[PDB]
Amino acid sequence: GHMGNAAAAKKGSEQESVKEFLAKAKEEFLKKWESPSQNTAQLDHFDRIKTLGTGSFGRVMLVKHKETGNHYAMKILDKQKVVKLKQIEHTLNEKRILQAVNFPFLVKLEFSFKDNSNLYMVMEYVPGGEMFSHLRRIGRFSEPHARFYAAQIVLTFEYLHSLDLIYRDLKPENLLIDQQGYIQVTDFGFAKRVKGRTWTLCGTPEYLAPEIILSKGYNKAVDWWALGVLIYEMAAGYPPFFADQPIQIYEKIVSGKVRFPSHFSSDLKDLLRNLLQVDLTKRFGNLKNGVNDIKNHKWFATTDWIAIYQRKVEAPFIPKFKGPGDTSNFDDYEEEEIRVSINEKCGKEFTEF
Amino acid sequence: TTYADFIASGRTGRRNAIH
Ligand SMILES: CN(C)S(=O)(=O)c1cccc2cnccc12
Ligand SMILES: CN(C)S(=O)(=O)c1cccc2cnccc12
Repeated sequence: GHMGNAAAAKKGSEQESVKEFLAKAKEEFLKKWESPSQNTAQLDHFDRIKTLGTGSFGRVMLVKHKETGNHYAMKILDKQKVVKLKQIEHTLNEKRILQAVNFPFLVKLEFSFKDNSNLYMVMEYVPGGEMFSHLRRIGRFSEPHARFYAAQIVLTFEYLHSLDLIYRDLKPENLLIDQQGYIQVTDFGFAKRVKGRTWTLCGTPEYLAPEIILSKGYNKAVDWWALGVLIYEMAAGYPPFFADQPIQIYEKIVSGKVRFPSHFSSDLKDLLRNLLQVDLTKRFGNLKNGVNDIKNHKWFATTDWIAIYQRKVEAPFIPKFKGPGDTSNFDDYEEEEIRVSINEKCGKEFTEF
Repeated sequence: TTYADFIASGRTGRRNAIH
C-alpha cells in the first residue's frame, strides 16, 4: 500500500479525532444558533477612523472602541439599501451565522447593533489586508505559500460543511491576512445551511462551479470547486477561467477543459484536475472519502493539518504591521458621513437583527 | 501569453458577486 502500518494507523486516528472535534463543534454551533446575540453595543462606543472597503450594501470602517482602545472592522449596512437590493434574508443570515460559528480562520463578530437607518456588524480588525491585493502585488504565490493558505481553507470548509453550511463565495477578495499571516474568511452573505441541495444562482463568475452555471440543484461540492479555482489563482496569479464577459467565462467553466502554467507541479495539477472536475461523481470533496481525498492528496503531503489548525506553522508571508490601527494594507475609499435618520427605516424587516 | 490574455480580459480588479 501507499502507507505502512504506523502511517495508516496514525492517519486513521487523526481522521477519527477530527470527526470527534466536528461533532462537538456542531453541537456548540446549534446551541449558539438557537440562542443568538443581539444589541451588544452602540454607535457612539466607537470612533470611526477610515473606510477599509465598500460594497452595494454599505461600507466597512476601521473603528476604535472608545472604552478599551481596541480596533475593529465595523460593517455598516443601509437598511433601506439592503431592502431595495433584496438582501434582507442574506444579511440576517450572515449575522446569525457569524455569531454562531467558531473557527480560527473565521472572522469573529464582536458586537452587533442597529439604529434608525443602519445595521452594524463589528468584527475583529484583520490588519494585513485582502489576499487579493497581495496576490496581484506579488504576482503569484509559490506553491508552499499557496498551500499554506489552501490548507486553512480546507480546514475551514471541513468545519463549515460539518455544520451543513455551504460557503459559496470563496475568492481572494474575501480572504484577509491577519497579523500572524493566517487567513480570516469574511463575508457570509451567500452562506446557507444546506444538508442536501440548494438552487440559488449566486457567487462570483470566475469561482462558480459548473453545476451552478447549469442551474442544477447543487451541494457543498461547489465549495471544493471554488477551492480549486482559488488554489489555481493563488499559484498562477490568474484564475483558470477568465474572459471579457461572465457568459464567456461560464462557457469555459462548463467545458471540462483547464490549462495549467508550465511552472505548476504535477502534484498541484493532479489536485486541481480533481477539484476542477465538472463531473460531481468524480470531484474531490464530494466522494465517499469526503475531505480526506483532499487532505491526503500528494500536494498536501507536507501539510501538518493539526499544526495549521493550531496556528503553529510559521506563515510564509507576514504583512507589514506598524501598529494596531494601521490601515496601510487597505486601499483608500471616499469617506461618506454616517447619517442616522430620525425616522426608523425598515423596522419590521430587520426586527431580529 | 496566458497572463497577457488575463490582462486583456480586463477582469484583473476586485470582482463582484453576480446580481
Ligand atoms: C474585505 N475588507 C477590505 S473589508 O470589507 O474592509 C472587511 C470586511 C470584513 C471584516 C474586516 C476585518 N478587517 C478588515 C477589513 C474587513
Ligand atoms: C485533531 N484535533 C481535533 S485538532 O487538531 O484540534 C483539529 C481541529 C479541527 C479540525 C482539524 C482538522 N485536521 C486536523 C486537526 C483538526
